[PDB]
Amino acid sequence: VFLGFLGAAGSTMGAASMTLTVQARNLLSGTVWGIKQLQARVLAVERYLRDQQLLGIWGCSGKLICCTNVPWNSSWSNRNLSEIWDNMTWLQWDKEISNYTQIIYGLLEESQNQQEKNEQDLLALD
Amino acid sequence: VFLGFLGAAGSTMGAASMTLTVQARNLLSGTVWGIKQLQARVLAVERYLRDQQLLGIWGCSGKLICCTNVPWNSSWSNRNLSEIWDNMTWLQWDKEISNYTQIIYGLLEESQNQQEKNEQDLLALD
Amino acid sequence: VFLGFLGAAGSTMGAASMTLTVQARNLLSGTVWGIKQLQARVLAVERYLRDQQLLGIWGCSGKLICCTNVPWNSSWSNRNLSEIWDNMTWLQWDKEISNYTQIIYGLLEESQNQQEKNEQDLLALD
Amino acid sequence: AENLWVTVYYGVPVWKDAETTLFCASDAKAYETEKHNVWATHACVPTDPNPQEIHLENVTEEFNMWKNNMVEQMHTDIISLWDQSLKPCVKLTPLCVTLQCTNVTNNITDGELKNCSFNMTTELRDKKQKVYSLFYRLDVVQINSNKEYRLINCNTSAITQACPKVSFEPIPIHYCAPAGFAILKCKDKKFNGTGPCPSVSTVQCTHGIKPVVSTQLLLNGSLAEEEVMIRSENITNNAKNILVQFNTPVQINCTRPNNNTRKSIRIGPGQAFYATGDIIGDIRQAHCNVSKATWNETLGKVVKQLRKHFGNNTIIRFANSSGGDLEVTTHSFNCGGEFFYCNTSGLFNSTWISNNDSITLPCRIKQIINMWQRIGQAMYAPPIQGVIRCVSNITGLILTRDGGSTNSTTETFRPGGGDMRDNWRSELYKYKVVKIEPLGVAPTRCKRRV
Amino acid sequence: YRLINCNTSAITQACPKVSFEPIPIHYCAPAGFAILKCKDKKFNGTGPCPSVS
Repeated sequence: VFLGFLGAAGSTMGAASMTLTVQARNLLSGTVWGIKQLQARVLAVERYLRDQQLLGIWGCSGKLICCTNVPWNSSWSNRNLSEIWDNMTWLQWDKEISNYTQIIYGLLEESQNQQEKNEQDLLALD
Repeated sequence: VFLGFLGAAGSTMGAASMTLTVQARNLLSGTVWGIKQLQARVLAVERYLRDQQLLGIWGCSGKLICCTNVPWNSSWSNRNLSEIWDNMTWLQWDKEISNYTQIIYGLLEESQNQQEKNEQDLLALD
Repeated sequence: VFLGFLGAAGSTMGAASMTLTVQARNLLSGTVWGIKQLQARVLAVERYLRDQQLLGIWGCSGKLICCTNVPWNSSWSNRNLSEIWDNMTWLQWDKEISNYTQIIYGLLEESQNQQEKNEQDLLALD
Repeated sequence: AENLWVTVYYGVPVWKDAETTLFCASDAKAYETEKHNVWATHACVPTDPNPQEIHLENVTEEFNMWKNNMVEQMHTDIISLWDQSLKPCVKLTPLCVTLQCTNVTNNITDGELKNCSFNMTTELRDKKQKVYSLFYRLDVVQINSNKEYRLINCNTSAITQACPKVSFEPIPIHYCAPAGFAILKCKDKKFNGTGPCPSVSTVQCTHGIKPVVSTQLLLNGSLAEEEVMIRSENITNNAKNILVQFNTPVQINCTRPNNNTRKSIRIGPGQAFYATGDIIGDIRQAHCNVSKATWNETLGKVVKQLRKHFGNNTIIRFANSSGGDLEVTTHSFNCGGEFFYCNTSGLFNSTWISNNDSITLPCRIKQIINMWQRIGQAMYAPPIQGVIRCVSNITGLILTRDGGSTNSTTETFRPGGGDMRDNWRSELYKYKVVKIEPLGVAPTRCKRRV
Repeated sequence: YRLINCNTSAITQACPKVSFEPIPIHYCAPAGFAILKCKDKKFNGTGPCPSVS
């Protein structure tokens, strides 16, 4: 059963974290009456290089999955684990972080690799 | 021995995996008529990005050398290793993959890193 | 403290190299007259991806701050670690490295990772 | 041990054959002919002042002087170059009026030109202009008493006048690949145009050629090496136009020996016309002189490589072109801003079996032309103040042959060709395009960690 | 009389639709370049600035 591209749309987050090489493989994928092509393609790598940009500055670089060393600040709508992975989808998840992801995202970058990668130049030297 | 860019185009593959970086220099080399260069340097990243994305998903991430975990299932161009790396150049052997190079990579990105990057958080939940 | 962008120019090298995760966030983000901005951004990523390759065709693979195994030759403004690293500013320290930064990277890919990651190969094929 | 694997190396010397878009280079001293862009240099990157050439060994590739698609792009590059170097300047629509033409102001001793009158619109709109000019018998045709002519193109299309600064003598240029692509050169001496080339080098930037609009002959370009070149598309097909690359250079020196005068004609508002003023003094016709020594040996050198292309014992004949248009019967080439057409009869005229001074050819001065078969555009080349001269190493040739004939007894060879695509094949036989694919693959015996 | 460009030039009338009041514009720079601004007030142009911005 190979459900296609984003075929794990309305399925559990765990199952929808399987095909991480399906919604990221073809995000690059290897006169007039021609302005159309040369215009639209200038947007393909703008919303792809942004991802090749952000993973590198997080604790990621290596593609697909990669964890972080940051406190999940419990001011966010924290929920029970058997009520998250066991049952939620990647389409119901992102609707919640909507109202405050502009306050939420100022951490992974501002906190972890700003210090958890400055514990490495508080490691390697003397 | 250092004989320049593409200087080892047709010698033994052992002597040809030497200069892996000089060919990694001129993949990016940095009204009207200005259109003649603007549509040319656009296709410099296009010869680089294709491999930046492929190696990133893989166990390569970085460039140059990169081992992989794909069995050369003997139905492919089964050869002696001396008949690959000792008696052939890059041209003489990339000839042999061509019969099956459209089959080898239903694996490297599709059967390796699709699954070998989701046991990194069923294992890493300790 | 999250001051802003690049206030530490006449400030010490560590206080400069402190915020290694601030300057890399807003560079991509996500007819005529519509052409001068167009000729600006495609020559603003060919150089960026020239860097994406260099961090991979060396041994670093990842992103941020990598150290090297190169003779910081004595002719290059030698003060102590504490009279360079724990003392000076990139206004007063970059004023001393400039005239000979072209000799340092006549090597950064030549006799090392070109031959080094190939030493990984003549090793791992027998 | 022995069960093979898949091992990745990036930056491998591996490429593929594909065709795409290069970008211009043009030295930095060739940057200096200007004239509001002679050809195309604007934001163009100047040639890397020393275009590094990297010699290759154990490298093979099939080159071709026929299906090559660098001929394809080049043949429409120079068309629109010509088009865009024309399309903001002066229209000459009021110049499609009947011209009173009569044997030119001389004391006879025929003349070829005529002293021709007409009306014209000046700066003010309502008042017209009595003024006369001088045209060649090819610039006008008799539409139907003193012989009445029109501009020969009125029966066809609309025309234009060039901005007079544009210098038309060909200018050297180089060719560079952006990154991700490279350029290969076929540095061999006996290359039969089909099959494996013997010697390849690669560059980011190539040599310098000149856009020489020359039918029949080739000049200003690239000589051959050692024994004179006898190339063909396929040596058993006479309907294909045949190309030659000389080894010995034949030195030419075309000249229009008439101190020309240029007239300022107000035909606006703003617009102007540069008319052919009165020729200063003695009357001579344009021509091209050629040295006798180097021609006599281009005979014997070329000849003995043709008995190597058909029969060691036969008879070989040369004759001129029987008829068509002046581009193929005469030598078509721009000399100093205007196009010359020299009667090529004295050359194609010889008989060959198994075993101090100068000469010249008479050339017609042509100013209006409808070249490049760009159906819709002919135009007028502005007059050229002063005496014109133009020299060049004669370099190539286009010609044909007969049919079945009496076999082994004899055979004829005549000039023609014309189509500017086989002229681009005189330099493009040794150039093709590649794209770089740095990600190779190999089965060693190794693997990566979990 | 005649119009004055007639002894020299051609001429074109603009559209009366197009208005011509000065409207502000910001000049921009992409990934790799920027524009400096020395915040000196008593600034006679030449030299290093004490509190460069």
